[PDB]
Amino acid sequence: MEMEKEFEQIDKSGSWAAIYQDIRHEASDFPSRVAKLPKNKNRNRYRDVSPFDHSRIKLHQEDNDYINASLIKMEEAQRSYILTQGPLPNTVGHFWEMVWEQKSRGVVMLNRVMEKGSLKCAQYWPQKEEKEMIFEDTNLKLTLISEDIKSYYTVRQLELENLTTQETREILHFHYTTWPDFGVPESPASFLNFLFKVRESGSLSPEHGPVVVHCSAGIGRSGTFCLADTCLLLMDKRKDPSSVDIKKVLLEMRKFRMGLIQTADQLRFSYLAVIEGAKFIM
Ligand SMILES: CCNC(=O)Nc1cc(C)on1
Repeated sequence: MEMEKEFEQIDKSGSWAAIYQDIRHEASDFPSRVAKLPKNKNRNRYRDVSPFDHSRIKLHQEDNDYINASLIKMEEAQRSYILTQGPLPNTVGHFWEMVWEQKSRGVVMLNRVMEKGSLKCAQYWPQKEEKEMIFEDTNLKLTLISEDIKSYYTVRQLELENLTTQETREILHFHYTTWPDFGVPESPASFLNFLFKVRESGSLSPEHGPVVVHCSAGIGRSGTFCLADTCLLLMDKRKDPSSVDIKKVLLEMRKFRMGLIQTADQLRFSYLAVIEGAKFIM
């Protein structure tokens, strides 16, 4: 079926939970043996969210190459994304090592450091220009260059220096700051505006490594971001845009990381975002 009328049909019939459970039943199951090794317990935020072995990002290190991060490679859309958990106190150096080694231009953050009164990720970037951060375990230096605070999101320019080689690179930090503590946004307008700002920066384009996107676990809000982006790109590429099937795209993405889209409300919000977005593109 088309999307917008499939949407109203699920609303009128109140069957979002059944649609979402079907997706959960059909989703791929691949091994995640490296994630579960005892030496990696303090590298995982949640025991039930792990990268598959076949798609995990490897650190370029011989001691321990493990990070909780997955490469999502969308062949028809010609887009790739790295989805990862919010960094932990003992993985902030690994996080920036990955950014460096994978040649990423942008980092997309969809959570606040504290939500619901608890810490959802480490404070992994510097908040003042004159107070830079040094990651001694991976030999990197990170400096805040500029910060632009808007009503729904903040954009930061950062400099990452590899202290071994003295090479430097400019990284863009796109921080969506207004996702509510509970539920999903009432309108997709600010989330779509944010997606378009990431696109306009070059951070999603083939001349760079894959964008790094995270929330707390790296599957819920993060899944919503890449699902909406890929569906809108396919609608521009194909002769028949109404052939784009959001459930099929989601199942393809779940071949590369488990659990993408965590609730039936997140599924409905993803439909809404693609529907509204497709009208603005034209
Ligand atoms: C339908 C032909 N035009 C476009 O698709 N325009 C755009 C704008 C953005 C953004 O994506 N497509």
